[PDB]
Amino acid sequence: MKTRTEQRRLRHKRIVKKIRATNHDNRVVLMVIKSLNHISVQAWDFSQNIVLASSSSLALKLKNNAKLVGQDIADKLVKLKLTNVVFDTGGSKYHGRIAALAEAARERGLNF
Amino acid sequence: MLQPKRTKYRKPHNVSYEGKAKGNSYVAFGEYGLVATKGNWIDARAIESARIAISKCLGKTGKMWIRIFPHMSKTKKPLEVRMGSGKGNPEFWVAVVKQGTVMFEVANIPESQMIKALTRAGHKLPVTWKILKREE
Amino acid sequence: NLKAHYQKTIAKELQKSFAFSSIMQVPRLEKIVINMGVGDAIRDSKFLESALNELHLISGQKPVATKAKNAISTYKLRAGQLIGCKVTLRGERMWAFLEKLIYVALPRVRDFRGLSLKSFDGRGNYTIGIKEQIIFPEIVYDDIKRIRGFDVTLVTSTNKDSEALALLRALNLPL
Amino acid sequence: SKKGVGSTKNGRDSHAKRLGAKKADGQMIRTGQIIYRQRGTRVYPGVNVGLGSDDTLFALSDGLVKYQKFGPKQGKTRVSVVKHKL
Amino acid sequence: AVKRSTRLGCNDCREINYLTFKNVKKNPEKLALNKFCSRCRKVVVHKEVK
RNA sequence: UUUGGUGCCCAUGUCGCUGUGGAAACACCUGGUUCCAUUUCGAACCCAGCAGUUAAGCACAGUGGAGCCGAAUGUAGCUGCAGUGAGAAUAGGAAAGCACCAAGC
RNA sequence: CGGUCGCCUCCUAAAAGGUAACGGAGGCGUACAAAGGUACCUUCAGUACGGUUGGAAAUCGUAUGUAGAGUGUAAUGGUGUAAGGGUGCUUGACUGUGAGACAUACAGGUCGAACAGGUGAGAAAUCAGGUCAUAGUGAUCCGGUGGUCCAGUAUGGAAUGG
RNA sequence: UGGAGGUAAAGCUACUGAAUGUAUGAUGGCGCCACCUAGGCGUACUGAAUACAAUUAAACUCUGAAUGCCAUUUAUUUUA
Ligand SMILES: [Mg+2]
Ligand SMILES: [Mg+2]
Ligand SMILES: [Mg+2]
Ligand SMILES: [Mg+2]
Ligand SMILES: [Mg+2]
Ligand SMILES: [Zn+2]
Repeated sequence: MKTRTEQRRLRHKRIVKKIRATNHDNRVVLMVIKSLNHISVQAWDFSQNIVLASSSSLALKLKNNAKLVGQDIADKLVKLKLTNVVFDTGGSKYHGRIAALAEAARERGLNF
Repeated sequence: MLQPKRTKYRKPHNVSYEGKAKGNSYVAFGEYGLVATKGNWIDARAIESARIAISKCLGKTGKMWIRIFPHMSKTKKPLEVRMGSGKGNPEFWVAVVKQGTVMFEVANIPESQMIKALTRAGHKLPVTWKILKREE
Repeated sequence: NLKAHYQKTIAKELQKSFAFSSIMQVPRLEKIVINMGVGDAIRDSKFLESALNELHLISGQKPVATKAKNAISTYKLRAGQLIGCKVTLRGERMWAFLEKLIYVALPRVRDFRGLSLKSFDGRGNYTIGIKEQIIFPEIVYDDIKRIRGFDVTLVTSTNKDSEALALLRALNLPL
Repeated sequence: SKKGVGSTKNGRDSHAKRLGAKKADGQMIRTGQIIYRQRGTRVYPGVNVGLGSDDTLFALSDGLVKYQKFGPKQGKTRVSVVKHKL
Repeated sequence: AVKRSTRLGCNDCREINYLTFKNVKKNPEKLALNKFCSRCRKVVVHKEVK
C-alpha cells in the first residue's frame, strides 16, 4: 500500500511533532536523512525555522561506514558554540549507519 | 390520519409559529396553492379533513400534494387535576404552519375547478387562506 | 527451480508479447498466502495444533494463527479465540512451493480438469481452493480427526487482469 | 375530590462546574495560571502553554496570551503565550 | 461500599508504607512490588500486609 | 534559476485522467553472509552493491470530471426603520502558496 | 397516600460563566498488575469483485471509503498515524514539598510550573506524582491496629496518653 | 481594538431521528406453473439503494450574526 517513502515521511512527522511539542530549551535539532545510496544531515534551528549547518556524502565523499558526515558537522556546530542538540532519525531507526553517525557526532564535543 | 411512525423524544418544546415561513414559501409542484395569512397549529385531524375535501371535489382526474406534515407532537393534561406533579401525556400531533406556507397544491384539472377545490379546502383550516399560482 | 525458467525466458517472452520496451512492465508474482479456516475449534476440539503442524509440514514458512476480529454469538467465536491459520510465503519458497503444487499436487486431485475462466478478481489476483489436505505429498495419512482443504492465492504486480492471464499462461497453469 | 398523578422520575441534575475561558486575549500572565478549563481539548496547547491531566490549559511563562485558528478547515483553536521583548 | 483496597509494607524494616487497590477475585497472587521506603531511604521490595 | 531534502501552511494544497523526463540526485532493483528483524517473511525494518529501468513512486505540461472555494445585489434575523448584515442560491475562480539548506547552473 | 432527598453528563439555560420548578432524558456508589508508565511498530468499521469445509454473516488477499469503527461504562466533549491495536522493560498506581491560579459563604474541591532524595523506560532529548476528560463517595467524637530522633503526676520503669 | 462562543436565523444527497412527490426498482405479499426443489411470469401494494425537486427539530448541525462578555488602548471623571 504505502510507498516506503511516504511512510518514512510519516514517521518523521511523528518525531518532529514530539520534538516541537517537547523542546522547552531552544536546542537545535539534528535531522539525518537516510537514502538507499547515501546519507545527509542538516541542523534545523527551530523557533526560527532556519538551517544552521549541514553535511552529506556530497561533500566530495563516497557512497555511505562513512561517519565522516559526523566529524565535519560536529566541527561546524562547535564553531557556532551551541554543542547541546537533540538527535532526529528522520523516519529511520537508531541503528546501523545512523548509529555510526550519531556516535561520531557525540564523541567530538556534542552533548545529546 | 397523518402521524410519524415513531419519534425519539415524546414530549418536546412547543414551536411558536410567529415568523415569515422558513421554507415552503412558494408553490412547488402544482399550478395553484393555498397560502396562509396567519400562522397557527393545524393538527392531523384538520389535515385529514382538508385532504378528504380536496379529494372528494377533485374527481378522478387530478392530483393533490400536501406540503405540511404533523411532525411535532403535543400534550394535554388530563381533566380535573391539580397542576404540577409531572407533565401530561402526549395526545395529538400537529403541523406548525407559519404565515405564508403553501401547504396544499393541486394539478391537472381545469382552473375554476381548482379554485373551488382550494376554497372547499381552506374552510376546514383555521388559517386565513389565500390563493397563489405557480410562477414561470 | 521454477524461478529459473521465469528469469530465463519469461521476461523476454512477455516483453515481446506486449509492446512495452520496459523490462519490468512485465507482471511480477509478489506473494502467496495459505488459509484454512479451522472453525471446528468451537472451544477446543484439538485447539488448532493439528492444523498448525500440518501447515508447517507443507510449507517452510512457520504457520501463524489469526485471532477473531469480530464477535459472533451464532457460534462460540466472539472477540478472541483465534481460529484458522495463515502462511505468507515468498523468496525461493514462493516460486518453489508454487510448482510443487502444479507439478505434484494437482495431478493428485480427485478431478483436475479446468478453472480460471471466472476465478480472477479483475485486478490481477487469483485463488485456488482445495477440499482436502490429505492429497498433498508433504503429509502422512494420520491427521486431525477431520481433513480440510486450503485457500491459496496468486497476487501479482499488475492491476489489469488480462496481464495476469498472460503471466499465468506463460507459466503453464491449468486453464 | 382529588386526582391521581405522580412519579415524575426526572428531578435530578448535577452541579455545574465552571468550565470555560479564564484569561481572554491581551492578558499578562505568570507561570502556573490556568488559562482555559474544559472537558476534552476544545482548545489545543500551543507554545509556552501546558496541558494538565484535567485537560486544563495553563501557562508556563510570562507573556501575552493569544488565541489562533488552525486545523483542517480552520476550525480548531490554539492558545499560546508570547514572551515579552526580553 | 466494597472494601477493595490493600496495604503494602516494606520487608526490611516492616513498616506499612503504601496503600493501593487490588481485586482479589481475579488475581489471587500477593503483590510484590519495589518502591521507595522512607525509613530505608531506597527502593525496597514491598509485599502485601493484611 | 531546475533537481533533491525539510519546516511553515491546511484542500483555490486534494481525488483522478492524458502525455514528457530521469546526467547529478530520489526510488526501483540485486543478494541476505555478517549488525538487526517478522505475531511468519530480508514484504517491511536493517545491511552492502549499483548491471538494467522510466514501468510505478518523484517532478513537469495539459485536463473546469467529482470534491473544494465563492464576489456584488436582494432577503431573514438583529439594535437603538436607517446602519448592521448572514445562510441557501449564482455568476465565477481554482491544476497551490511562504521560506532555508546541498548540488550542477 | 404516592414520588424524591447525595454525586455525574446533555437539554431547558436566552451564542462568556451562572440560572428555578413534583421540567424533559439517563447513569454511579466503580473497573484494570494491565485498560498504569515508558520505547518501538502499526491505524478504521463497512461495502464490492475473488475463494473447500463455510451458511446473510467467521477467515484469507485485493481495492474502495474519509469516520458511520474504536475510546472499559451513562450522555456530552475530544481524539482517524491520535488519547486506538501489538510488542520489550518495568511499577512514578514515588517520598518530602509547593511559587502561581480556578471556582468558592464556611468546610471542602480542582490544576500546577519549579526544587531536593532515590528510581523506571530510552542512544538521548524527554516522559512518568495513575488511566482521554468529567461521577465512583461521608465531617466530628469514641475506640482499635502498625512505626516512633515525644511525655511518663518524687525517682527508675510500666499503665495511660501524644 | 483582538478574542472565546455555537444562540436568533438558515440548512438537511453535511450526518441523526421524522418525512412529500416523479423516475429507476431491489426486499418482499397476492396469484402462478413447473417441480417437489432450485426456481421463472406480470406485480392496482410496502417501499433497499440512487438521482431530481421540495420539508421539520429544545436534547440535529457543513454554516452562523447583532446585542451582551473579557482584556487592552486613548480622553474625561471618581477616591470609591
Ligand atoms: Mg492507554
Ligand atoms: Mg482507562
Ligand atoms: Mg477511568
Ligand atoms: Mg515517676
Ligand atoms: Mg431556529
Ligand atoms: Zn523499609
